[PDB]
Amino acid sequence: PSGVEGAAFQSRLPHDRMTSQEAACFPDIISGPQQTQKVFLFIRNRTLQLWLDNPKIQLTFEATLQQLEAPYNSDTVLVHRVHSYLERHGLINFGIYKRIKPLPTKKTGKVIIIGSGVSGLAAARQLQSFGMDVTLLEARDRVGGRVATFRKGNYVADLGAMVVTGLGGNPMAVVSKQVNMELAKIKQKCPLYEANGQAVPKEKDEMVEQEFNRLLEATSYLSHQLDFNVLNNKPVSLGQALEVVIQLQEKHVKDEQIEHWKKIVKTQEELKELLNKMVNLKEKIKELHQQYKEASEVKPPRDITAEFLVKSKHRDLTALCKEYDELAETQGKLEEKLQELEANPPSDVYLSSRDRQILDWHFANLEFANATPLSTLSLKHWDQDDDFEFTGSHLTVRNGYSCVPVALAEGLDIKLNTAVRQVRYTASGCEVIAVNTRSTSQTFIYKCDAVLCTLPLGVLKQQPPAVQFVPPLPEWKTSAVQRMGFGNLNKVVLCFDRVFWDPSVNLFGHVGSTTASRGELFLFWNLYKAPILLALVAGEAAGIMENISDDVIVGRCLAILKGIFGSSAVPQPKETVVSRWRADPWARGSYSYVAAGSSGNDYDLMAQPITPGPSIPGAPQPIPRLFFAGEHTIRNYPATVHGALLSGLREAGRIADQFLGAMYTLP
Amino acid sequence: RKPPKGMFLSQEDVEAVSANATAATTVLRQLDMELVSVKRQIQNIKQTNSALKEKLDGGIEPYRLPEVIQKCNARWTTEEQLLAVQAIRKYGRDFQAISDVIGNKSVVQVKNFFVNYRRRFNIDEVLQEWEAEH
Ligand SMILES: Cc1cc2nc3c(=O)[nH]c(=O)nc-3n(C[C@H](O)[C@H](O)[C@H](O)COP(=O)(O)OP(=O)(O)OC[C@H]3O[C@@H](n4cnc5c(N)ncnc54)[C@H](O)[C@@H]3O)c2cc1C
Ligand SMILES: COc1cc2nc(NCCCN(C)C)nc(NC3CCN(Cc4ccc5ccccc5c4)CC3)c2cc1OC
Ligand SMILES: COc1cc2nc(NCCCN(C)C)nc(NC3CCN(Cc4ccc5ccccc5c4)CC3)c2cc1OC
Ligand SMILES: COc1cc2nc(NCCCN(C)C)nc(NC3CCN(Cc4ccc5ccccc5c4)CC3)c2cc1OC
Ligand SMILES: [Cl-]
Ligand SMILES: [Cl-]
Ligand SMILES: [Cl-]
Ligand SMILES: [Cl-]
Ligand SMILES: [Cl-]
Repeated sequence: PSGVEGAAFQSRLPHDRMTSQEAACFPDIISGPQQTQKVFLFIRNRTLQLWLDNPKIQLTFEATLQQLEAPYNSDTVLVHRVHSYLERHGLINFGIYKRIKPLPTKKTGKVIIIGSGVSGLAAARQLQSFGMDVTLLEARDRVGGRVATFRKGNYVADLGAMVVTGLGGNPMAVVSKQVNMELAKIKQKCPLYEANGQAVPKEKDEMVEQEFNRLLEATSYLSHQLDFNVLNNKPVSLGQALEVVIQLQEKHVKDEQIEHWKKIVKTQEELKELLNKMVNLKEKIKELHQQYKEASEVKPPRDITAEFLVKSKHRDLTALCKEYDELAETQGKLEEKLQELEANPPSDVYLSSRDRQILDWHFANLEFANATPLSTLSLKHWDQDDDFEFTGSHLTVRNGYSCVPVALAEGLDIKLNTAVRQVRYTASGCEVIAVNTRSTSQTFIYKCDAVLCTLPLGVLKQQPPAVQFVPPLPEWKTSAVQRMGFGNLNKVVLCFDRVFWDPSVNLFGHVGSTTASRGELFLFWNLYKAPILLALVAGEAAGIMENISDDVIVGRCLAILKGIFGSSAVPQPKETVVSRWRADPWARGSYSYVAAGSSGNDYDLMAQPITPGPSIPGAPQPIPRLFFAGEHTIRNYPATVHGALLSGLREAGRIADQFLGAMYTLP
Repeated sequence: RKPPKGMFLSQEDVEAVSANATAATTVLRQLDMELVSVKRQIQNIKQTNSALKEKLDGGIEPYRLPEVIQKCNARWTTEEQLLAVQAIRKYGRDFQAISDVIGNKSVVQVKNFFVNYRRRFNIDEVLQEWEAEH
């Protein structure tokens, strides 16, 4: 949409309905009369609009009231409650703005945030926004986490997140207005190139793309219409479902061939029955002709029984000659049905080998985006967040995506080289115990009212534990951690002397010889107007590749490229880097996925805070102490930078509601 | 409701390719076998049909006799009556045969003939004899 209605959409909200959060903060309104609902919505959409029109500076309650026009201007408590909800929950005055109102000189509450990723950073900066006192502990020697930019001389290449997945509804839009990110549209033309280096031809490229597409629609059909989601005792993968679909296409190709060849026999059997009738009929003809020849030896004039005999045989023989001409008309027909059927066979096989390999690349591309083997994805649920797509074109960050965390870290208390080891949460508050990464027996202790954990799902899954929780996390949380998936995906950065490839084109594919190696350097990206190529390792390839040397990997890279641009055109590279995200012990993979066995309901479980039992027995229920953020905690926007950011915003709101109170929820 | 157009996905089929680790491979070799049978059975009948075509070779051209092109006639000659009684004896009621044999008579004329001469050419008797044989 646009106007005020656009501001809603651009804040991922429905312009014409109150959300669940709104209901819960504004029960008086939503259970109210519908006209007050419209008013609420207006004020909301309007304040959103003001923030969006200019997000480089704080939008204050006064500025807001100033720019509302009555009757909306009238109810100033409403306008206050609304402005406060939005601020708290991160829909306005998020990111990097100039402050108008000055910071409370005295702070309230203390929060320790584990991890200086985007989720972490975003929460920090909100909580400090709100007067809490915040410290981040970060295991690495740098801020952005899985936003991780490579930099050497003027070479610049992301090993982490690289792509903004479109600005329409994406809070990163706000962030690019605030930081200088130099965004860059990505040309979606993607050329494929089989093992040898021959461009796939436009005929096949399209046959197979369409078939890929049909095969997915097919799994969906299999899933929803046929309920094919449990098989034996276990849940079905997207991969299994794809096998099955393909096996049934192979079956129907055979079934077709059978019924066609059965049409040929049944036709041949008819021709045989007819050629039999015809051979017997020529016999009776032969006999009658002799008989006539003989009876005709009796010369005229002759008695009438002799005349009868000549005339009668003559008749009989022409009757049968006629009958045989009919049967040999039929014969010429039956022989036509057969040149027709032998010329019009059904198709020979379902997919050729060149076809099935090219299709494997489409599967690699998907393994790439889900950062996991298709055999691990939930059939029902792998795509559960696809409704939440933004709009506009995918972009990249010409100056390196790191520019964002780095910006967000201004002003913030960060401890680098500080690995959290244990997290203690009790009714009275919490203690976090960390160490120095360098000298790993130097020991630190932070006491706080609340911990925000943004440790990666990879790290939470690590056996044995990188981080101990005291007391241990309840079964409800640990089982969700066990069930969610945490995949993997790697990059190879090739830094070049001179651009040697079509610069008109950002990307191009390499088709893999086996299915087993569909992910292996299956795709190449060129950074906009810059002499660098990246090569991607996806699916089952990612894991295996980690455990193979860099020079080998760069080997295979140069090869594939020589095969495409020819041995003369492909230099040794100046610099190379190879990601290994699963080995990275502060990450232990790339990002979450909805493993078969899980649902998006697990993302919600992952986000629920923990509330320790009471220290003294029969003292009352504490307040919650241990909060969670990060990409693996946001059901509608997993595995992205925008969703990490949103998760932090969220938690910051949750924590502030809990520790500063939420005045704005009162009639 | 509808699979993509030309993808085939029966309930029944699915349960078959799934209910064992290799049931796919079973189903697909079993069709591959049956396909070979049916392609062989075609080979048999081609060879049979080709041999039968060798036996017909020449058609029936050596044996066809030119046909009596002849205008019908009001008048029954004695020749014609005697042909007719004999045709009746050989052919029973098949009137069209009888008109071919006689060659100057339409099928109507023939049919009337059965009626006029019924008494004098004991046509009943004649027919009783043709019946008693066939
Ligand atoms: C290869 C790859 C490509 C990606 N591409 C995209 C993309 O193109 N677009 C997109 O939108 N998203 C992408 N993502 C995802 C994106 O990077 C993440 O979703 C987001 O950065 C995660 O943010 P986070 O703050 O939840 O986690 P993190 O950034 O992992 O932050 C958590 C922090 O915890 C720290 N930590 C770990 N253990 C400890 C400890 N014991 N003590 C203290 N600190 C600890 C880590 O070092 C890290 O800094 C990609 C990820 C990868 C791996
Ligand atoms: C039901 O129909 C389809 C649905 C699809 N749905 C997704 N969702 C991806 C996000 C997964 N979400 C579970 C995290 N992707 C498709 N696949 C594509 C998405 C575009 N990409 C390009 C791309 C590839 C990898 C990316 C990695 C990080 C960030 C952005 C990336 C963008 C290739 C795989 C896709 C395809 C479909 O049919 C053709
Ligand atoms: C059931 O019908 C659908 C079919 C669908 N088919 C595709 N194919 C995408 C490639 C074409 N594109 C370049 C225009 N994508 C869907 N969705 C896109 C939407 C946005 N993209 C962005 C995206 C892309 C890659 C991501 C990687 C990691 C995490 C998140 C990612 C998000 C994902 C797939 C999709 C959706 C459908 O219904 C909801
Ligand atoms: C070639 O690639 C695409 C194919 C695509 N095909 C469909 N049709 C599926 C109908 C079934 N249903 C799950 C919506 N929809 C796409 N996406 C839209 C359809 C409209 N909806 C609207 C919408 C938008 C935001 C929403 C927020 C919360 C809840 C629901 C929401 C619904 C968003 C996904 C789409 C996208 C593609 O983009 C690359
Ligand atoms: Cl690092
Ligand atoms: Cl780095
Ligand atoms: Cl597969
Ligand atoms: Cl005579
Ligand atoms: Cl507990």
